[PDB]
Amino acid sequence: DYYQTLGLARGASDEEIKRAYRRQALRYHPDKNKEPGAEEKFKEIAEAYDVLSDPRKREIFDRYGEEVKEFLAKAKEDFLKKWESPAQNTAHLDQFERIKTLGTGSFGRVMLVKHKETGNHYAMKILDKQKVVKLKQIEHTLNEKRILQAVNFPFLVKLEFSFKDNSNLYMVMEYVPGGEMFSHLRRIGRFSEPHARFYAAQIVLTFEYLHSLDLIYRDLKPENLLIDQQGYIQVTDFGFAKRVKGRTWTLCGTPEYLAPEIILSKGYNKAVDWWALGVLIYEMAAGYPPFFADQPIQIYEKIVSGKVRFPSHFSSDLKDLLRNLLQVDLTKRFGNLKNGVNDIKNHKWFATTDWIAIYQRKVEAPFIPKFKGPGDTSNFDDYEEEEIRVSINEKCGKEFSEF
Amino acid sequence: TTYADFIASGRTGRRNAIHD
Ligand SMILES: Cn1cncc1C1=CN(c2ncnc3[nH]cnc23)CCS1
Repeated sequence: DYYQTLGLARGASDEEIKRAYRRQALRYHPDKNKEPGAEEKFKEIAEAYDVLSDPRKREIFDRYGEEVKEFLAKAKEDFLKKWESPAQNTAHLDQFERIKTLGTGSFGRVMLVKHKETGNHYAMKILDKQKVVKLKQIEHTLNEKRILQAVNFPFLVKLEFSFKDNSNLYMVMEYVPGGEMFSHLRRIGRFSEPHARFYAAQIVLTFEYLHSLDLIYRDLKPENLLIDQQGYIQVTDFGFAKRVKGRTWTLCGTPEYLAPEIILSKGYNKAVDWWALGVLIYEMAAGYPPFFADQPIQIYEKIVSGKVRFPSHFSSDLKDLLRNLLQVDLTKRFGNLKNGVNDIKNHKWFATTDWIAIYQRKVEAPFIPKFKGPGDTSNFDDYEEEEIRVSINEKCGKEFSEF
Repeated sequence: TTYADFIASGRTGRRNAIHD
């Protein structure tokens, strides 16, 4: 990326390209730098000035950025339409055959189910209204439904249907048969750097999409990333997602993945998602999270402590990227600077990353889960199968009237 | 190693969320 090479802004003046070219070429001119790599950097700087100073060459190099901007502007128009008029009551419980449980939580459970007409398989998230009111998660579960129905991105699980009855709220999502990234990661031990990087790039792209909508995800962790049949991530579990234009304050999420400013009483923004990306890349490459302890407050002390220990098998580029994502100071954290996500996409650790190809899913997955049909749930763990009770009376009607 | 401390800790399981 030529602007990064020259230390420049896309909207740079012709003059500012000329001086940045003189400024950067000096720091690598053989007369002043015979260190390893000085000569290739000197070539790259000359290349950058040549593209950026020629108006025709610059106009078409600028198309990469302009296509991203156009893609995001359209994604926003589409999102805002569904955001303003959300889908409600687009199916009914009796339309589905409940198979088995695929996962659980404080709120309820996700069940493998099959549509009785079309035979299609889905994952139905069941939430008990009373429990949700009890755990004061009303707005959170309204955020989740309204956000998941309105977004559309290759690495976000699709909400297919939603509805409620007297007792429960229901979210019927696309079924992802490959299982959680958590199981595979714990089983394999750790991913190799190019393996972690393949997943990380998909997350970077998804956060770029989500933050352009002013959405904060707030629960990045391997438990929440599903592997599809071509080995690509599907993000599920939007129970802490929120639309936030300015700042927000809630202490929620998973202790291991919380940014300092979530734990601290001050408010925070979308930058907490980039901190959690740092935690995720660390856990993926190391096999364990960088802040674990028995008590949450012990985890909180390590998080705000500003100190991180890296395994020996961590490359220099990985540690340098992780130092910038796991940056306690908000004004220094990657993702949160003037250049935003581009600082992350232009980082050396990602140098081999073909972003367009990732987005198109043209890249070969380094892991494809062992499949045996559209219902071989062996990539998921087994859970106790409780039965689904629907009361004769509507519980919490008012609290959930917009669901 | 820290990875050894990780599995020597029983807490290699699914992490609970918090919502204060
Ligand atoms: C506990 N939980 C809270 N939100 C999501 C979950 C989970 C869902 N799982 C899914 N498995 C398959 N296809 C899916 N499609 C959408 N979700 C899933 C199982 C892991 S946990």
